[PDB]
Amino acid sequence: ELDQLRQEAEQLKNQIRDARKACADATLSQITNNIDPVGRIQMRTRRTLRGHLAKIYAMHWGTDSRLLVSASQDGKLIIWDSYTTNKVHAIPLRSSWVMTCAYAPSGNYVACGGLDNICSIYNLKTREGNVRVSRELAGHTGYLSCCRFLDDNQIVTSSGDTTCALWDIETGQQTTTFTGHTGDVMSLSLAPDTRLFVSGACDASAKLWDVREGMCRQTFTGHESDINAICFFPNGNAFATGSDDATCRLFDLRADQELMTYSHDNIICGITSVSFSKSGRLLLAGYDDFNCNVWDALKADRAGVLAGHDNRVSCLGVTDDGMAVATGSWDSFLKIWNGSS
Amino acid sequence: TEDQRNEEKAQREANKKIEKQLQKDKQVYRATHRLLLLGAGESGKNTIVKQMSGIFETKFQVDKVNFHMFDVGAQRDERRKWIQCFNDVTAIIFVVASSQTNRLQAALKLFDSIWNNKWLRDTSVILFLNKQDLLAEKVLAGKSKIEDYFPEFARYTTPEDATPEPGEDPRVTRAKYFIRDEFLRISTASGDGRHYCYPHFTCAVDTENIRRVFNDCRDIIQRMHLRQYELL
Amino acid sequence: NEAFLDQRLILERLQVMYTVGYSLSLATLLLALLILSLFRRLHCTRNYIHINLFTSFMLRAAAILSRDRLLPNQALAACRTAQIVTQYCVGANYTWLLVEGVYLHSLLVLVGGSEEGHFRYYLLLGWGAPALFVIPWVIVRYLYENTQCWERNEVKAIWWIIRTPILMTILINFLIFIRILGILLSKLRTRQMRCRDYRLRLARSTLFLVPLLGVHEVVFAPVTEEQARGALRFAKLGFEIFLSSFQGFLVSVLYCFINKEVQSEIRRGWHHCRLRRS
Amino acid sequence: QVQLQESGGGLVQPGGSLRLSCAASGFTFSNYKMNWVRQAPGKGLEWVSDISQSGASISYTGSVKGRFTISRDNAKNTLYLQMNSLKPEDTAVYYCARCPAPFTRDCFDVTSTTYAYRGQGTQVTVS
Amino acid sequence: TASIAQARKLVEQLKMEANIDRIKVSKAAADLMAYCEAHAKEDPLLTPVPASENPFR
Repeated sequence: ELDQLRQEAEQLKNQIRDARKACADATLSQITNNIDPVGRIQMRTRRTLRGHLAKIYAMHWGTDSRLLVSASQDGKLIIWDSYTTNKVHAIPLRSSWVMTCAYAPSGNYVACGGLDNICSIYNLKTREGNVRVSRELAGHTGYLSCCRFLDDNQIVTSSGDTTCALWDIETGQQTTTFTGHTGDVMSLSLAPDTRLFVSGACDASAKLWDVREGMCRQTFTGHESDINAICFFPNGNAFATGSDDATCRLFDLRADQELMTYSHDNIICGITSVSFSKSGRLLLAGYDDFNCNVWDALKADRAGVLAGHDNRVSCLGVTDDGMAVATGSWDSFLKIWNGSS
Repeated sequence: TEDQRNEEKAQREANKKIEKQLQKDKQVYRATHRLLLLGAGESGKNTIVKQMSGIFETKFQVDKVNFHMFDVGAQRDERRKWIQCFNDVTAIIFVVASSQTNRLQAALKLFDSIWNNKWLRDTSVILFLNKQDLLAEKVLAGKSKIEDYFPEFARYTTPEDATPEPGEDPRVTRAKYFIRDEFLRISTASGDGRHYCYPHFTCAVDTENIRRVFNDCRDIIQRMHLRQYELL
Repeated sequence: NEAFLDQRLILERLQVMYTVGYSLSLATLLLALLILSLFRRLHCTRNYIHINLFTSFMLRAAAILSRDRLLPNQALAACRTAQIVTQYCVGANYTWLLVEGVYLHSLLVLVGGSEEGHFRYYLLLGWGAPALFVIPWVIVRYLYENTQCWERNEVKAIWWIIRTPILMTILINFLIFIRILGILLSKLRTRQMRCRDYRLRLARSTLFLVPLLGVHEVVFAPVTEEQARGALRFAKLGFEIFLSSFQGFLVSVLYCFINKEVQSEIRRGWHHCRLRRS
Repeated sequence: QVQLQESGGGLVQPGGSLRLSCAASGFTFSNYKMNWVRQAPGKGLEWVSDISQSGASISYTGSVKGRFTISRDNAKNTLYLQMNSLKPEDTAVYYCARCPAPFTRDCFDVTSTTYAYRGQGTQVTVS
Repeated sequence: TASIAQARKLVEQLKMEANIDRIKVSKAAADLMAYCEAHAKEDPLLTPVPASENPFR
């Protein structure tokens, strides 16, 4: 009985492969050959944020692209001011182990989660001027990998167990669950329109979910190892995925297959974080070889290198405005990079 | 303007207060000691926690030294992703049942993965080999477990340096030292990093495991400091 | 005579080697200060103690050179001030070595706490004990038996008043480093690695206790003008000065330069600068 | 994507011979440490063998040393297990797992109920 | 057994994802290039903004 099901699944997979091969008409690298190279990208560190006293796993930028919140294993959640280097808030966490944080689009709430298997939400705007846990979200079985505010009232959380959930803060109960993954759901990135989001798991595959209905639409099995980072292209019709192969790969939703690979021979370490520039021409990608890299998103030529971190680069962010690029690391230092002419 | 000056002054005052709090908490953070109690299945973790929803904490302090013991309870079996979270701890208390399938081989394959992880290679490991009595009656009962689950037990002799048992069975002490030697050969095969292993034989349920942990942590800290001063 | 020309030549050679050794000490010490105060990735109590030790060495190796250069009223006042500064800094060098030993022993032995707030006490001791042990000597030498600016101590009560605290501090350093070497020997014998690992103990002991052996330097600091008759006379005369210059140099080098963290950081900085330039 | 599919297996008398092969068609074979895993009908998963990136460091689970031989061929992207002198205790389901990351001598989660880079079953029975 | 349910869920997922239709990769690449060139001017990282209005100067 199971043999028939396995044969059917195999022949659907073969049909999908044949359809993708037939749809494969040209190559983005071939098309982009006749375009002017980006050139040398010189960016120097403008600010160093040196308040944390333990390694940083997460940072996030505000919508205004001025405030950034950073989390560390020492049970602190410090909210910086990038321009003046001052610290605005410092929230002592109940659990020392937090692997993620998220700054709400409204600027009112901040999320945080980790090995406690719960997501804590702090409302920064209080009458007494003190930050306190507004809500505790429990129901995930494994650790909490990533959490992104889809709104001020609903947050998507990707947990260690093979399950993503869409919550509702005003009531605290899950609204929709996203089952179908096989391994740890390491990362998660929302679409620009908050209509879709991709989740990169540890089974070397990525899915595309729609929050309103709640089922996967497409799958992208291009990689060959754990997927640690994921990021939508600014168009909202493509995304890049970092894995432990040291290769970023640009996928396309409409084409439903890869576009072009960002591998390099000199790179052996795994990819930890991935982000795009505002225009989508650049592709910053933090590595485990202590150095962040800048790629030409259309030609896969290394434009520049963001060397300067003592330990591995765990988190990488590009401002919504697009000016600066913050890179946290495991040496407990945040650095705000920028370019000058 | 004057308003922006007032805003900047308020921001500097808030920064000063937050920095004061951070400095005050830094001493506590640097004073406390973090341990990750990582047992390979049901090997005595319950009784070890007795004598001293995702993760657990047991704040026990000994000789004005504060200790954190983290027990990973509700996490999945997939350990390769959240174990990088614990490369800043001082030591990894590892618990092995020395008695479904062969548990000792699973313990060894977890131990060498922990040893050879590129982020955990700077972290020391402390071994507790529980179920000493269980191994004792298993050996005395003529049960074919070790002599056929490890073919190399036949050509093994108890080392001449260590024999502290008062009246225990020589076969039992040979089994104990064989298991300890297996873990020690795993530990000593690779000297890639700057970490050490402290194997212990947890037999009595008395308040001696806490003393062993305290002495091991003292040794770990002393080695780390002497290495940082390039003396060791 | 030919022999007398030989002593003249060897005295000239040892004097120029003395000057060269102090110049090298200044060069290496300034290198260390620039590295430690510019690199900024190494700012802890350990490196702060290292910086204070090296600036005490600044004081000593500059005051002694200035006094020797100005050695023959402006001249009398200059000589007196240079000699007072020299006494204060030769006290401060050993006091700061003692501060380092005390810090390492406390960091290695005291259980729990791991405090970093005693740097004020360490700094006060290091830069104040020599002042407290020098001011009575300068006051008594100004009030009684006031020589021109300085002279070899004609009274044991004048030699002791400035040498006794030095001997006390160096004895405490001997005891503390014996305790630290005992701990290190226990650590080495716990593993029983190899004979090279065993001899590493004696190597570290010697290379960290040479500044303790500086006692011979400070005891025979005031060298004469004319050397008496004999071979061991000029042999030692070269010996203490060569070992003192080498002592400043070896402190400067094998006290901070052999640090793996600073070596890795300077390699990282050089590689990053090379990549940025190219 | 990885698509690890094994061959061989079946019925054999005790003391007989059998050969198991592994087919990998989704990654670079020469970068990953490939190891075999077997699961008894009633017991849990049990690590049985492994092989290094090049084929230098080879280990066995005990009670199978000598009678089991593992070798890899990077040219054809195939992993083998030459297994000999079987006993009824050898009856199990054999899986051809793969360590999650390349160029790492450690790989954590291979003997787990829900691994992602291991193949399907390969029935082996002895009677 | 759970194997039957897992296989049925997997088959249903692949069927409902195969029901969709793709778009030419050449067209997708052309659209990506068009977006990149249209928004190239307003890229503070691609073209270094003069330090007069740079917030992080």
